[PDB]
Amino acid sequence: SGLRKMAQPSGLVEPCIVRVSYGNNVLNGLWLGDEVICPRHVIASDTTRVINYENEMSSVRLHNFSVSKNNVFLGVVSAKYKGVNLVLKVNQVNPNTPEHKFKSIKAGESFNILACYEGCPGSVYGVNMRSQGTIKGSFIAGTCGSVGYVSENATLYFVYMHHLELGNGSHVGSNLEGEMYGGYEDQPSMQLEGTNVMSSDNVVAFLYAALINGERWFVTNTSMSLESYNTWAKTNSFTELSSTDAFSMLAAKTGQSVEKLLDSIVRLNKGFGGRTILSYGSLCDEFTPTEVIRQMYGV
Amino acid sequence: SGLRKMAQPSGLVEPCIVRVSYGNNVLNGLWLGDEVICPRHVIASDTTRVINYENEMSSVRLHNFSVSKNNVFLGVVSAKYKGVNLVLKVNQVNPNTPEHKFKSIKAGESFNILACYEGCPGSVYGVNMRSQGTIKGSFIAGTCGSVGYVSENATLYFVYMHHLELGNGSHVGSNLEGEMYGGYEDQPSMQLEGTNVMSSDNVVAFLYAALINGERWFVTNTSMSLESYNTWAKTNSFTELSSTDAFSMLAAKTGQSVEKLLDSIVRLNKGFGGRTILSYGSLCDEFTPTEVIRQMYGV
Ligand SMILES: *C(=O)[C@H](C[C@@H]1CCNC1=O)NC(=O)[C@H](CC(C)C)NC(=O)[C@@H](NC(=O)C(F)(F)F)C(C)(C)C
Ligand SMILES: *C(=O)[C@H](C[C@@H]1CCNC1=O)NC(=O)[C@H](CC(C)C)NC(=O)[C@@H](NC(=O)C(F)(F)F)C(C)(C)C
Repeated sequence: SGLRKMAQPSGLVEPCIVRVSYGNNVLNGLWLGDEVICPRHVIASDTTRVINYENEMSSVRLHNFSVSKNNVFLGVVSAKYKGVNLVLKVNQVNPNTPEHKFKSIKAGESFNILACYEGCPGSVYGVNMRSQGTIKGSFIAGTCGSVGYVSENATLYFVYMHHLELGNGSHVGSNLEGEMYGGYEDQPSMQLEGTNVMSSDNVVAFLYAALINGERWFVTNTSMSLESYNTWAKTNSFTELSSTDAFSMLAAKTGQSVEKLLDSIVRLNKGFGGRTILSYGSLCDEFTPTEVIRQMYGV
Repeated sequence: SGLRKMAQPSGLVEPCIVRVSYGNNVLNGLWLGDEVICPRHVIASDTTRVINYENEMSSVRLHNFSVSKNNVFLGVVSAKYKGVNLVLKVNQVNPNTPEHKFKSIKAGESFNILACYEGCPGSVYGVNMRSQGTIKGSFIAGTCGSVGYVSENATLYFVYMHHLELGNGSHVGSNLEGEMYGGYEDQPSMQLEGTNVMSSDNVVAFLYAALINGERWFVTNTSMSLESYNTWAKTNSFTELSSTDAFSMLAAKTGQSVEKLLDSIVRLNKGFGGRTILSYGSLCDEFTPTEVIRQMYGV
């Protein structure tokens, strides 16, 4: 038993992290083949004030970049913007480039962060994309360019590169094609997040994890129909649940139907009455149904 | 900003994990040089009944083992107990054996789990040793032999091998010398964990982390002396705090003294009253002061 937010192992991603610096700015990049992708604000003269990226590009000099893997430095032979990222061509192919694809993450999906500090992989942890295209991670100065990835089908996907933190602490990155999640700008300007919408699929998965782990105080002899729940969800910042089909095995193993847990969500969103669920004090939408199933029962 | 429980990257450990089965039992082994270390209950004919490990070793047949990794099958040439572990000499040396040491974890210390599912590294997450020698992880059938590790000053230490789960869900493992943390037996018997004693240092670090992250509802201008707290702590299953010196920097950056947080601990111990702190609904002792500092400020 137990429930912990997991990361998938990091071994294929670690050899791809490089240190990229320009001027007094230092962050991380992703070295694949003979290319390094990193956030374009590494070339900005002053990241604390509004940046004219056309002027920064006009004044850039390739010899002002420093790119390195474990204190061995690479020659930079080309630099281009691609959206909000720089794409650098370097003079050596990464001999540890894994087979990989690029994909974009959608709201409610889980992935892994390899958090890196100035070119060194430091730590690995799981996150879940919020409705507004943000994640709640843990990023400080020096960790831009930290990389999000997910492995599915034994296919490794790179899905995230870290750029900024909003005023409310939410974290904003791009995909590896240089499109910023959520449409945020890579600018030190006040940008508002917008109302967070909880993933109903993930909150049901969480309550099933709680049941499996022996927590059941929130279940009562009450059950809420799917359409009734979806009507409530529309005015309570929860997503609509398309069907209960993803939960069939969990319902069978716990003896609790999804509609029993839809009624729990409605009651618990009002408040827990001072109780906790697996040491959470409010509903958690960071675990997907497949995530829970894999963690509780194996692949 | 942000605080998540993190793991150190897993790339050096992943290539050492092998699948070990014997009869109906399947778990994980740690393959280093020409040795595979795994929990000895893999050769128990019935793990659900009291095991006579002397009889099991006397009846063992090496041809009954299956040890494998990807397309590699490893033949067992000899098998020996070392405390509660089996040490299997195998017919091939691990070509990806990393430089490494072994050490033991003490209560209050953090380390990393590579959760392995019948030979396959599946996830990586961080844990903290509890007072009674247990951890709160996520382990299911097929995950015994999952490996705990820590890296300090670029030195990789192997520190934990997973064996069993107590009736209250606490997880029990051994060091790599085969001594079971907490002294528990590798038997299906009534073993009670005993009262959990929270690490006061860690809870203080947790509250500092919150403050740094802009959460401050739980601090007043009331304080509690180190001596009065330690007296409360002896009666209320918290460790006694030796000094406030571990937190001099945290107090400086936050403007809140350890004594202000000691009073928070006593008030919060009954519960968060419907509020949360860094998305925990009750006090958390899983982060050390050093852990919090490096995550929130860098090395
Ligand atoms: C990587 O270079 C950092 C990562 C930041 C640092 C603190 N936590 C993070 O996630 N990125 C920045 O410093 C970034 C550079 C811009 C050119 C995009 N700026 C910010 O994240 C700032 N945020 C804002 O100005 C805000 F979004 F409007 F709030 C802060 C103030 C440095 C966080
Ligand atoms: C690895 O082979 C499993 C891991 C367990 C399975 C559920 N969660 C875990 O951490 N270990 C065992 O099956 C172990 C074998 C004994 C011979 C050591 N048995 C147990 O962990 C049992 N626990 C106990 O009997 C208890 F500690 F007394 F409570 C259970 C009931 C299978 C968990």
